[PDB]
Amino acid sequence: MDHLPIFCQLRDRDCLIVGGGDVAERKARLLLEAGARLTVNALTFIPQFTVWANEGMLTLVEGPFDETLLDSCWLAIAATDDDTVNQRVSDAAESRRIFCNVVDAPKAASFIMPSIIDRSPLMVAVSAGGTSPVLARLLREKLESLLPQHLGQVARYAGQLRARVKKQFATMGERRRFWEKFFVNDRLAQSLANADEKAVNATTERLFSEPLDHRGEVVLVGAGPGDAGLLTLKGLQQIQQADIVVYDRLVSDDIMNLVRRAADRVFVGKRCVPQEEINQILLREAQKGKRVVRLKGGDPFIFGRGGEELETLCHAGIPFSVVPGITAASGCSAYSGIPLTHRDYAQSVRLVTGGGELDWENLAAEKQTLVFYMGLNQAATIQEKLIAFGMQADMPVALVENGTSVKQRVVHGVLTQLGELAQQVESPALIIVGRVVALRDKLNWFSN
Amino acid sequence: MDHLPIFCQLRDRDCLIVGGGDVAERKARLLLEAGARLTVNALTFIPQFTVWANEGMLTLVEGPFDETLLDSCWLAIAATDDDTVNQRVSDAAESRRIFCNVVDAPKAASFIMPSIIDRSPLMVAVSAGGTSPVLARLLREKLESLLPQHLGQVARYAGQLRARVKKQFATMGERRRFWEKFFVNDRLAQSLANADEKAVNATTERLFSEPLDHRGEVVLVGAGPGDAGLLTLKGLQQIQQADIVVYDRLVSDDIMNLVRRAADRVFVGKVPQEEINQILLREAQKGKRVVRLKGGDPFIFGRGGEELETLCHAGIPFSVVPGITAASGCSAYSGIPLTHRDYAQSVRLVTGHLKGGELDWENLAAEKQTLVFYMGLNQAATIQEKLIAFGMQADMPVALVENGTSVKQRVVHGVLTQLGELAQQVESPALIIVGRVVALRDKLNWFSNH
Ligand SMILES: Nc1ncnc2c1ncn2[C@@H]1O[C@H](CSCC[C@H](N)C(=O)O)[C@@H](O)[C@H]1O
Ligand SMILES: Nc1ncnc2c1ncn2[C@@H]1O[C@H](CSCC[C@H](N)C(=O)O)[C@@H](O)[C@H]1O
Ligand SMILES: [Cl-]
Ligand SMILES: [Cl-]
Repeated sequence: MDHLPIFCQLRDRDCLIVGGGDVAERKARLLLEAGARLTVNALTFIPQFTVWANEGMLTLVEGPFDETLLDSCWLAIAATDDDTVNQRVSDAAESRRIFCNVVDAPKAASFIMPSIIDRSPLMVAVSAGGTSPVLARLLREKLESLLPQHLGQVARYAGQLRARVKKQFATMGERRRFWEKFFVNDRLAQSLANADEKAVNATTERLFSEPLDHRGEVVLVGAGPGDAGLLTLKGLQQIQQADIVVYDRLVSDDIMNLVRRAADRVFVGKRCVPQEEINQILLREAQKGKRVVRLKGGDPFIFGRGGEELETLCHAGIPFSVVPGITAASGCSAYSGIPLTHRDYAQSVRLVTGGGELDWENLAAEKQTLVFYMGLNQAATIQEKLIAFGMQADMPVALVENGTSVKQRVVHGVLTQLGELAQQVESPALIIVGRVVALRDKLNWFSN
Repeated sequence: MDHLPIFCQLRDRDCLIVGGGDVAERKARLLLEAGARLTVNALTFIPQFTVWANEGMLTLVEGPFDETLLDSCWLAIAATDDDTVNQRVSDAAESRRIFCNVVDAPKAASFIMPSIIDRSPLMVAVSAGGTSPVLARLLREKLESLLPQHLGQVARYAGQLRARVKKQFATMGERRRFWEKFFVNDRLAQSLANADEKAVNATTERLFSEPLDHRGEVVLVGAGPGDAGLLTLKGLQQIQQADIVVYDRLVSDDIMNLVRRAADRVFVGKVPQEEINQILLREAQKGKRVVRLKGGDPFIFGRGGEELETLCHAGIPFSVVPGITAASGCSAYSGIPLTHRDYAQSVRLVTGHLKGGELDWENLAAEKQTLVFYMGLNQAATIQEKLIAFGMQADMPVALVENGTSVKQRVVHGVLTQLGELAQQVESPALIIVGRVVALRDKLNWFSNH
């Protein structure tokens, strides 16, 4: 153990920063966030410091380092470019037994500032003693994605329920299992963050009244179009807490590798499976008291039949929520260099599927970006109908297969080639029609 | 934040523990492992303090509390079962500006001792400030299974290489690129764990020999519509690594809280477009990792294309991270699915703000679609008038979602003949949704009613 981590209470304690540039501004913001009573001593200050000074959030002392500014200080930070000044600061702090950090020389003085993940009152700190700040960042990154943004409010509320938990749950083991489902309960975290004090109370007594091993809910999670980096933080957090994950073929294998190892997996994709068995599967797993994640390709509410699955759950009294995902159109647009809107090119974007028939007159109108989902089989018809209803023959068209994935393929041309272009791709694929398609020559940054 | 975590260097620094029982023993063990010069002042001591005193590892002072023992100290710990004594210690420490922990009273005095995961020199500390020891324990145990034990040897080797990296690589960008490759080479980690110095040396020499991509870059990142949990994993990695983040009014404060503290932030709010272009260009040509952070999705009414065209003209590399557009976010969080079993064949994302141009109202009035108007609040009265005049039924359900996905989300709803009036009950940023799917809110709304 090279350093001892301690969590300091800085509120209304005098602290000194020496320096007044960008580096000192970052440290000053951190200490202000911690509630420090801050003096900043520098030869010159960048504008952010004078702003804070007139707002009375700190004190500025312009001029050379004055060691007597340390006389009632609890922490000192030397944040200048000048090794000689930093050494004067760290020597003066050391003689007064004030913990001191030199930003550009972590091993020079008496404390190191770690990477911080703030979920107050819950806090996580990572440091490798100045050996490995890039590693500390890589870990901080990971932890940021894993810790829900509102976990702190849950932690405060947990403190208030401690006495109730121990009187209800006689044993440490039973308590532990309660806390485990308490700290992952989604409606609790969201009710707390929304100040929905009635929803807090309803979730709170469902947690005390339901059987200890029951934690039944359903979360519809949008997996995005393929690239595992396009999952949301919340979607990752939910699949890390699932007892059961129900997924189909349009959820990428890369996404499924992020699923909690101990979660049961139920594949409902087509290896011809109707929708009602899926609705039933979700119903029964949740009634078992399990935490069910329904993982869907893209966004659950865009041609995903997500509403159909939730209506099944609504009458049965099963709590549910929805985590939106990147729909295929947004993902393919970004990864093929084809923005769905651009300047004057398109006043609107239409997301359309390939009883009833498409309004071909409507689809042919100018100033649109058309995006066809599940439309490959209708591709030759789309070419002839658009041409037959007045869309200009030179209108650019593109097809994007397996968008955002490492096997993405993008074919392109003009509308008179559309039916022939669709031959060269297979599902899952998008058809994009409109002037924005021509922008791919400049904006394609991904590799085909 | 409730506390500021700091990692203190205690070697040869005087510390004091008051108390001589099991609690004091556990804190003493930590301070001794950190190299502190430790005095323990207590009326009685459990036997482990004798063993340590006999080995010369600390000093015992048997007796009541001696305030003067704090005189040379950097830290103090009150670890008695006597709350009156503990408060005398914390008062004496306070007067001397000595950080002090009262073990049985986390909210009193001036520092808390966190739970520690040791991968020395790598260390992770976790605490809930006494509010929930169970949460800290559960987190501590999960982080423990997440951090491989090889990490300590990797970090130790990195520390040994730091002098060489500084001498061989002139710029900050080059050194960062070296470290990013160093810390994810699994073979190097295994070779360190096996004490295989030939393999360590071979991989190391190859790593120092690789060229580094000296170029700055611009990443367009979609922040999503507000809820910080809706940022993508890749988007988070971009803003946790960026040198500069250029952001707008429509990027929520909670998203900005995920931008790493070391990045410079540049607010381009109220700034015309080609002035933003100029900022991105200037910073990227200086070799920085630039993120342009935009509300929602960058390629849906974001002007994301114009920015990228300027960079392509200048030879600057760029990429795009899509985000959750306002339509998808407000859909999920208001309980209004954008499509549903032949309620809606089609979704139309439309701007309500054009460059003498006018929308194709015949087209927008078509049946069996969901209309979503972006920046249409000021035009809501005209939208109602035109949709009615081109045949949309007067009772078509409509909803307006203000600050969708945030804790301040407000939803108002009604029928098309109320759209102009409903719009005066909300302010920007708001989305207008028109379509039969709006009626599904009563059965699918899970978020709140504000
Ligand atoms: N990675 C991908 N690349 C191109 N198209 C995709 C795709 N993933 C899904 N799609 C499209 O979506 C259709 C299935 S409908 C499901 C759509 C999904 N809810 C979403 O939001 O994207 C496929 O036929 C295909 O047209
Ligand atoms: N959180 C939010 N709630 C409601 N509407 C929002 C919103 N965030 C953005 N918008 C809408 O988006 C408009 C700006 S245009 C920018 C849209 C963004 N690129 C996206 O993909 O969503 C605003 O006028 C408002 O209509
Ligand atoms: Cl480090
Ligand atoms: Cl705690």
